Amino acid sequence: QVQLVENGGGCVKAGGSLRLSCAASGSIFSINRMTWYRQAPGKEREWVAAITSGGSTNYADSVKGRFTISRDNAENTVYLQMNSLKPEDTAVYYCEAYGTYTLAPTGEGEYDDYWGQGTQVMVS
Amino acid sequence: QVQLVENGGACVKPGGSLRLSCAASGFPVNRYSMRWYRQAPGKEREWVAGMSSAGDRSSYEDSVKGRFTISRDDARNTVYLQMNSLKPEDTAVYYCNVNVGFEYWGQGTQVMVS
Amino acid sequence: EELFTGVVPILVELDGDVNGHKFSVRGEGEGDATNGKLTLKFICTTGKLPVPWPTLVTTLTYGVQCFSRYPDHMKRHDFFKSAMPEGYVQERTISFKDDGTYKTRAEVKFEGDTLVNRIELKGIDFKEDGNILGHKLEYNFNSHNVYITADKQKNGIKANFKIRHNVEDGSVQLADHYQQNTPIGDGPVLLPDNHYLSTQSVLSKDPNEKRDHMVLLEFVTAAGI
Repeated sequence: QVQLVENGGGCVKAGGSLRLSCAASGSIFSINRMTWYRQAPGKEREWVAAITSGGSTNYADSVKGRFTISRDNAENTVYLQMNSLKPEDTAVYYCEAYGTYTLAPTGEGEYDDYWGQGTQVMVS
Repeated sequence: QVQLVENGGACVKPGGSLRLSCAASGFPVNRYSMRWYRQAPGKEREWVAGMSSAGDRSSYEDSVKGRFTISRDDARNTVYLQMNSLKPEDTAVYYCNVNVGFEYWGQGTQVMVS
Repeated sequence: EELFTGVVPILVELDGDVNGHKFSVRGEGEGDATNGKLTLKFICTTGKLPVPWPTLVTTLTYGVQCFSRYPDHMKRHDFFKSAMPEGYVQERTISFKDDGTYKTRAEVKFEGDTLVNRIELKGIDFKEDGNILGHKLEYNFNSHNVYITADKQKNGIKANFKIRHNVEDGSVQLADHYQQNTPIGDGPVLLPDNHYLSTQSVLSKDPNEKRDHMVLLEFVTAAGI
């Protein structure tokens, strides 16, 4: 099984910047795409960022110009820098590895979806 | 029918204080008890404070014993929870629960001492 | 699964012995597995129930998890339905938060054209004036989750979860529940992978019956796969 670990739950006021790191453990041959989702207590799930193995980056209309995404396949970890953090996006954050092809040396592998525990981020 | 809205969740340094609030619509607060649950990111939900329907008796847990001051207001139809001096153990978010019928979960507010 | 198509009557029998107090509970009602609905009434045959109803709600209702609404892609994962025709045995160990332990053994099987649950309970290591024995628990049951995982060595399904019981003083008691299943029938078990069942419970009393009503309306939905 693959376990995703989140880190970087700091407190930043208006205009501050903080980095959220999502690290994937275990033996994973490759990751199709890593995405960051924002969840508010009273609002539905909304995607924040998406980065693909081909380097393509996708951002939301409001997210663009404030957040940056960078994932390393060899380091199989994704960092999201929240430059110019705004009070509105005080929601919790989750990371998703849509494609997780884990191949064992014996030749038996799995391809499923795994969820990492959220990272508590808010703005005063 | 029945809905809950929480407020007052703000970033507070250790030793500070904030006043969490939970308003409800769809039922009278005095007729039903209200509880507060603490959930850290990725951890199992736990219980921190509980106020009975009467409101003359309240219960806390050992971790936050002697720090919280749970109060109720019928005119405002809102319950409130104090924090006294914050500690890193209170980094978890807070949810407001009221079991008038079936089971209802409040949206909740985030509280991290940082 | 063809057996559960439509509406199925449900009958439950429980005989518990809590620290020498013997209580028998008989329950009747209906269940619609297609919609994942369960409408039951568990009347205590004895004069009174020496323990709070919510403590035994898990023993009575969650023993009948075959009415859970399993999604189409998860239909194969329903071990209860697969093994229901010949019945199954379900052993629960329930550790309260410093308030003793329940041990229960239940047999679930079809008789005639009705489901039957024969349950034997025994509670030990109880402290008087406690949350359970003190009857401080309010009469209400909250929605919960039950995690389900296979076991080929025992050829059965194992469940784990924590139940939150409300109290009059406002305290919430966490009780650990562990379940082991054994298929009575020799047919293929069709055991599933890991999956979690979400349960919603609303409790009520009928006006007519003077005896304890224990009217229960439950909706259980499987997920996780």
